[PDB]
Amino acid sequence: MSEEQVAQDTEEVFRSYVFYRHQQEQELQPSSTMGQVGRQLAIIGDDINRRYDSEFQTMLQHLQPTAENAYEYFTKIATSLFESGINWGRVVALLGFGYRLALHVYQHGLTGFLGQVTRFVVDFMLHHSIARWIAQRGGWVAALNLGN
Amino acid sequence: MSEEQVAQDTEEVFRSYVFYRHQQEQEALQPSSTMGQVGRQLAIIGDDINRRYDSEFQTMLQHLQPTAENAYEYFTKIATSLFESGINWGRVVALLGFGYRLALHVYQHGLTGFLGQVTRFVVDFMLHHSIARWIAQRGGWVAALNLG
Amino acid sequence: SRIISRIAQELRRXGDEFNATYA
Amino acid sequence: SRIISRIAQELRRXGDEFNATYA
Repeated sequence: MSEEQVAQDTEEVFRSYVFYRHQQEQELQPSSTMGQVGRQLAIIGDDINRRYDSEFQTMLQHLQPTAENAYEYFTKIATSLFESGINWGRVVALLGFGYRLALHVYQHGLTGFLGQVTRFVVDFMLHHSIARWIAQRGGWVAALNLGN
Repeated sequence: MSEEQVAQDTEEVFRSYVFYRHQQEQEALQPSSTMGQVGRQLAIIGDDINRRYDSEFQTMLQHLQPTAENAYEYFTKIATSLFESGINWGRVVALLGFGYRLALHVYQHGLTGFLGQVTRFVVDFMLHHSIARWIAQRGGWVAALNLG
Repeated sequence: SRIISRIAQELRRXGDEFNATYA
Repeated sequence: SRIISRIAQELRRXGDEFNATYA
């Protein structure tokens, strides 16, 4: 078939791959053929993805990918991945790389936003007498006696 | 205590609360400070309460659909309405949980949004790097169904 | 009704129940 | 960079093992 039709189906193959891989990561039947492909590729290599889990999790944390540099790093890594050959395994590897990359990008985002919410709580308790309310009752340490 | 000193310790109490709250969610050592112990005591004391409210808050918060650009206005309105009719230690803990849950729903919205960015990365790379033509010449995506 | 109002409400019984069984 | 090349390497050992036991 034509590579144009393949590119259109890739979006659906990758979405299903991310779905069924995540479902097995934490823990029917797809409604199409492309959804089944992304599922077939996710379950086939669960044990392989597991043995490479610690290595890719550490290396990707080293890369420290963000939403603003994720494309530059994805293009370089994908190019270097297929420079020395293309096989079905390396295609699956490209799908997993997109899966892990999106996860590590928003591990950086959660910790970053957890500091935004932290500033929300601190400033609200300050400007809304919540801090004075707890201060007048013995500080945060007073809450240590709740529960006995 | 002083109302200023309480605000400075809140940042440390909320970080520990989010930590031990998350850890007992994942799974389901002793902190190196008093504020870290407070945030830990408050997370474990009401584990059974936060679970009975788990299905309710997961649905309602996904209804609000908070993003990084509207999270502050929703936090100010909800926090204000929380303490309008009184302040007790339980409502203080509720403010901590709201910051915890709010940060979770914000970056589930972000990952799902960025997973569409990465999807365009893969589609465009396979198109412009002959990966799609490689798979097209081998029978399309459906060919991968015979692996395994 | 309003979602913002409903979330603040469920935080109240949230805390008030917590405050009732621990304070 | 070296971390970029290191990650790309593990992906190739990634796929080649997968391709070896399934293709």
